[PDB]
Amino acid sequence: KAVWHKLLSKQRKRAVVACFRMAPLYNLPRHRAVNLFLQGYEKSWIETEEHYFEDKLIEDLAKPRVDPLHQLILLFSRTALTEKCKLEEDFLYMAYADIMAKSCSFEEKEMEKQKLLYQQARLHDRGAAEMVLQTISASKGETGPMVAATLKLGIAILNGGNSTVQQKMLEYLKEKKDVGFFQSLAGLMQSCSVLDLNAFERQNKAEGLGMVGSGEKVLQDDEFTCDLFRFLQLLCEGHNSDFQNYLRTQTGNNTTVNIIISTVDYLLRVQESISDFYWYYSGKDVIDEQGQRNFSKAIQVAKQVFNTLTEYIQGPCTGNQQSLAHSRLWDAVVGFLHVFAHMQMKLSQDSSQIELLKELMDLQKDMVVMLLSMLEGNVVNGTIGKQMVDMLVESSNNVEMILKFFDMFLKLKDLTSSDTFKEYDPDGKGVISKRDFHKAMESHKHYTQSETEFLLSCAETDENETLDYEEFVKRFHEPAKDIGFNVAVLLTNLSEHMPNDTRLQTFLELAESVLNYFQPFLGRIEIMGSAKRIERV
Amino acid sequence: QFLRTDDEVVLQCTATIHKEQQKLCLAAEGFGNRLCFLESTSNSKNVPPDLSICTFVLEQSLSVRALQEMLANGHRTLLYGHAILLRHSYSGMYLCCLSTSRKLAFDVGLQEDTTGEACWWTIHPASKQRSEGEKVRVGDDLILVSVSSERYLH
Amino acid sequence: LFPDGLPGIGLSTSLRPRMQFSSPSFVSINNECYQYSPEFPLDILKAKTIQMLTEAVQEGSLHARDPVGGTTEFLFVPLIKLFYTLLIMGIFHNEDLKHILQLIEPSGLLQMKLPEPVKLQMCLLLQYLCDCQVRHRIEAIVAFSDDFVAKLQDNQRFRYNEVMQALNECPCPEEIRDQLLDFHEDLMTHCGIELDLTIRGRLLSLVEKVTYTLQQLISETMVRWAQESVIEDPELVRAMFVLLHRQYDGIGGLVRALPKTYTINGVSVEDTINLLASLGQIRSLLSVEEEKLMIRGLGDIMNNKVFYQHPNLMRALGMHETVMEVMVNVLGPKMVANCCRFLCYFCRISRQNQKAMFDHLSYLLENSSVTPLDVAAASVMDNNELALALREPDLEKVVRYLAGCGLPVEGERYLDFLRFAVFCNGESVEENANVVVRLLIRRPEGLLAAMEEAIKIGNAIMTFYAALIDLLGRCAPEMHLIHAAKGEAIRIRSILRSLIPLGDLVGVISIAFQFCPDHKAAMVLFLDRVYVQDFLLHLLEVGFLPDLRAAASLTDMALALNRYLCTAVLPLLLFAGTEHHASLIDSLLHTVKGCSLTKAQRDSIEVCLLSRPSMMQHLLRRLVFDVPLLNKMPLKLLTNHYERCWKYYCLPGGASEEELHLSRKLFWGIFDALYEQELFKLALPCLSAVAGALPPNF
Amino acid sequence: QIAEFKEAFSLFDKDGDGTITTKELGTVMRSLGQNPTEAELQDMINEVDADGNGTIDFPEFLTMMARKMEEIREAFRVFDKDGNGYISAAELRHVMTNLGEKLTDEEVDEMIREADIDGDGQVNYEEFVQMM
Ligand SMILES: [Ca+2]
Ligand SMILES: [Ca+2]
Ligand SMILES: [Ca+2]
Ligand SMILES: [Ca+2]
Repeated sequence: KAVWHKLLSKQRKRAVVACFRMAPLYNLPRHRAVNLFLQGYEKSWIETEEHYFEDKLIEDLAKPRVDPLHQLILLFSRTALTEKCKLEEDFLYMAYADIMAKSCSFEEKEMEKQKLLYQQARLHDRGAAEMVLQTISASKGETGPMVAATLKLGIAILNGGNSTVQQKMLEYLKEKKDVGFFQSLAGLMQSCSVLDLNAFERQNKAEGLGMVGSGEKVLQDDEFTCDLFRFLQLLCEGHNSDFQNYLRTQTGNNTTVNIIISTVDYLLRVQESISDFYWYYSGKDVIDEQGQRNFSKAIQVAKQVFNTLTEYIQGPCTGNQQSLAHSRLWDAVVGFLHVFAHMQMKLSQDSSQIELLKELMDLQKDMVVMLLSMLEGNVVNGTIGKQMVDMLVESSNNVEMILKFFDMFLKLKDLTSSDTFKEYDPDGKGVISKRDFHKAMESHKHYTQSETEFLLSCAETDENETLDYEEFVKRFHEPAKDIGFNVAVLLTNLSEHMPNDTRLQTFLELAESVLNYFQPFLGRIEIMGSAKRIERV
Repeated sequence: QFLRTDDEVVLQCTATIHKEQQKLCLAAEGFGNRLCFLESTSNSKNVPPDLSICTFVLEQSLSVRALQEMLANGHRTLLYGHAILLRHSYSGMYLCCLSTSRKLAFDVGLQEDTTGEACWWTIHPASKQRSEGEKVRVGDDLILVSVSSERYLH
Repeated sequence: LFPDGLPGIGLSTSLRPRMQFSSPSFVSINNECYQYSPEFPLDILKAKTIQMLTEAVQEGSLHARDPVGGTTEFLFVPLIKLFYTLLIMGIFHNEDLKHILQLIEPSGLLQMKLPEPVKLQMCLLLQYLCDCQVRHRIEAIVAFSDDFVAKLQDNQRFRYNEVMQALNECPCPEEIRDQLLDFHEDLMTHCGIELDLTIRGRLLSLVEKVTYTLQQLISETMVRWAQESVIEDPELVRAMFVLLHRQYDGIGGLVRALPKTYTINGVSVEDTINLLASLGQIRSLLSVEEEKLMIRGLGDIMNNKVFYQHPNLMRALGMHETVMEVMVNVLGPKMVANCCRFLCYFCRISRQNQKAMFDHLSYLLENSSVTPLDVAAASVMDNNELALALREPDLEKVVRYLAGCGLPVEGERYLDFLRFAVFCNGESVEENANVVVRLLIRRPEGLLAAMEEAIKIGNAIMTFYAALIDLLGRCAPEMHLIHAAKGEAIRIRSILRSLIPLGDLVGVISIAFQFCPDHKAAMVLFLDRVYVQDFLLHLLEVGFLPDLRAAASLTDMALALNRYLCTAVLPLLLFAGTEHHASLIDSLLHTVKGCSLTKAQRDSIEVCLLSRPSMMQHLLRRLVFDVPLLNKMPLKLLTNHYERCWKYYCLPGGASEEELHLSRKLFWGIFDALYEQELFKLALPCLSAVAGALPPNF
Repeated sequence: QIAEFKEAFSLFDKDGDGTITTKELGTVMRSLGQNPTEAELQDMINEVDADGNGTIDFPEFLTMMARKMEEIREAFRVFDKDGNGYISAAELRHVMTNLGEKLTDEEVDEMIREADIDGDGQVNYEEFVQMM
């Protein structure tokens, strides 16, 4: 009756809105249809590979008089040394630079190593990298595509951590000192990035209402910044100690802009952005792919900038860590831990977040490797070591969180094959039980059941509630354990090295289980690492 | 050196009125006063001002994250870019905006409860030299805005 | 593209506009030749050029100590460019070129060593050669395109029914939704399917057909001189690497070339040309009373009907930007607003046209006149995405302009722009509504007392604050419990009233009687969207008294009538309830525009439900003072709707029900006086119902 | 043909003027299940809007509706399942889930029965006109 009137009204409604656009389909216009077909063929088909030719063309260019490739390099250099009070487009740079940058299990690895070195010669023997350096000094703060081309070329030169290029570039700085160069470095560092989530809400609300070329939000080409920092890193990998001290000190010019503290508070700003991204995402517990992807991007940024940080201090040239003793790094690390603890819980839930969890734990790993590299110049009671103590002090609660967090899958790795955990419900197939598994783990004199409930977050959640006694378990088994080994190395080095720190005694016993877990796996020696000390390692 | 929670401090202005740098400090009474007022500290040599109605306890000082949590229901350092919970030390009450006018500004005085935006005052250093994201030190300049009325501590 | 190649193209179906030179007229055509040039007998000289060069090469074949101006560079450079210019203007039909190319081919000229600047000339020639070749490569794909979508549209959309008519096609869950998308999106996966119907093999051949003599040697020519002859004049050296890169990426040239092309039918081709001729005419006058010639051409572009039909082309021209920098080149004087007037017209013709103009307010906001700010507001006029797309710090510069307003007139246009900036759809965007108050924390502008002080003591500061009262109520939090069940918009809701009292009756009732046709409504939304029936009477007859009867008194008040037909429809939700009916029925007597009166007619029967229910049946006899006069046709549509009102208020009815039956007998008498008659055929039942359940220029 | 489109028009001529504003379109589509944008909803209109009054007039609506397909017979064909002379009770309650509307057991059992004047326990081919 009335429901029949409802069905016919919705029927004629669906028929009318079907008549609005179903059969309208490229329908009338020959010219417009042809045109749009052209646009699609443009957007699809052109877009292919021919691109094996360029290195060959380089080899053609590397031919005899002056080599014509060298003529071209000379052109771009003289282009750079023109004083145009700003920098411009020059697309042929934007062709040829990345043409060259295109042009870059043991024995074959050495062979291709040498072939790469031959390529790097084949450019930079013609004085290639100096104009890269010139152009980078040349713009000041401007972040044009020109700059991206230069950075791509500079990394493509310095890919293997080639020492030769580092020598050349230092000597270039020596004779023709450019305060404007590091000035330009600071300015290019300066604005350069941050994810700004109000714009994310703008576009996400827009995805509420606009159904649309997005993705421009993510730190306004984060990627370029990653390239810059990787360029800084591959500037000083190989412990170019002179270059590390120069980047601190920059002495030959008038002035000095220590770029170290510059990148310190840069990544501090990055930390701020991601921590407020948590204070946003503290409550909503489900993230779709957009925020996840922006996370992953920023994650790679953090990883890169930590690698730069290590490579400043990795050769333990003291002035880096002396400056960084008075850096504002420490609290940003503290907030990082504050991120990590709360993040790891809600990441450790479902099928989705596990990849991003790997991201966080891996950045977590080499993050602590950074302060391991910081650590290595200690004496008896580390002043710097005490700074590590004090910054550990304020980061207590989250440290309890993460140690419990490691203890979860650690004791998983313990019980995971005992027959009072394996032959408990079945013989064994992987499919075991929920509650017999649950009371197995619980009956091991082991868990407050909160840990089981977190383990019963999902653990299979597929029709049967028997888990996979290996797969979920191997997802937990290794993939959070290296980091615990690292921090174990860390805190043992602190406590062993600097003794008599009462709170540190509390901290160390406070998850002593993982330490004694890792006692089968650490290794220590003692040597004289060229400071003529017994420097244990 | 710096400032964390639960430490004791006053505010003060030095209002240069009639070209006299009048070191007037804040003063709210309570127990029959629902308003703040001023208190001169310049003539300390002959008129010692009272301190008790001028001391104020830093109970808490978080950002927008924690704030939203409290509204949606021992040494934390105090940061440019925080709004804090501030108690009057003596009365125990909680300083806040008051929703009357006596011009079109809003009145200033104590209250009990920590609910609502009124007991929150965001910190901004009034210099480019200082900035948001670091601790407040001994004797810094600062600008406090309400969170209910979002007007200035004027 | 190919006989189973040589750049002697015969067809050349491009456009490349026409060259009809003025005769050297030495009569009164002085500023009427005025278009081209003096002209001359061309093709004598084209004989000479071949006569010259082929001799001159053979004269330079010995490379004697002879040469004419002393050097070869004295010889050749004024020749080749002169030829190359003459090459440009579309002469030398291919058999001319066939000899000419075989000078250049022999396959000699390139086989000679040559000095420095000649190959700086010569490289441009072969550069020019690739372009028409690329055009020839471009024009070739046009022919592939035409039949193929004609093969394709005749394939799928016909069969698209034949899947859906096999399915039904009133159901459309997924299979119709598979081919229900955007037109480009319909073309998107249609083409991209072949990237992973056998007819895609034609495409598959075509890409491989358009993959690929000269491309070999052009590279080989450079690396002669690149090797041997270590070169000065780097711009020459610059120019060579273009071509090499143009050689080894011939493909990327096609990429950029692709969004230049266009296809049309044969009729439209004239309105291209004259427009195209007058197009580059504007591009010509870029290099400079220095505006007057432009202004006539601007409207001709407007006067094209082939101006809306291919709108992305004009966007693909980017010809707006050619206006834009010219206006920037002005801004370093009277004819300025024409281009403005073109521009705000221009972007408005489509959403995507508004899109490309969005980037340029960033400049244009800095450029107040007294208009360009109209154009600045033009590309943000409506579009909801664009409301999200914009940024905040620009708006500070807008209110910096408002910050200096400490007197004035001139702030009044930013607000109108900002009123576009925050509402744009009938829909107040809260992000923009968030940010607008924050500056006003640090920027003020008994000010509201001064409004009636302006009623005596130039009309502007009335209107100037009247924009301010529009935008604030425009930046309401929301329209619902959306505003209520929320967070901290409530905090601005206090700020919405910590700043403003009621107060406004300085304008509310006062300007409702005497500016008056608009600015009363400038108040109305603010009290509506920010601030049950106590305020009815507190504001009753406020304008509604003097409005309702003055219909024959046209004429700004008769202009003002629909300007407040919005107003009484807004509150559509105890003595003076008849006084509202006094204000109601007289306008109903005035309505015994009209569609806006039909909007106000919607305010009639909705009052009948809220209608002390005794005052409704009594005042309906005033309708019965006209209901026998029904059969005023608008009055005949009104009381017939009001006949159901006593059919509504009958439950409280069960003094005037006696003659109402006589009026029902007069309703039978109007039925004794006679579709449109069905307006009473339902109303007689309400006339039966008013008798039934109630019994349960004057 | 003629009135069956005007009934389809006046179903969507909500304001009742012969013209369809773009707000009228998404008003139905947000009661039909969708939630389209006005910058899309205008684009449903403007290609149909060849007369260019801003709205959609019925003679442009009429010829637009003419090339798709009575509406009644397929509407009964959504109702009728196999062709056994009647629509069974579980058959009719399976019709409603294709337009997405849900139901309980009680509501339509009386709606069959308030249409079941003859009393055969089903809805035959006859009762599509007794209820309509
Ligand atoms: Ca309409
Ligand atoms: Ca129409
Ligand atoms: Ca049956
Ligand atoms: Ca039946």
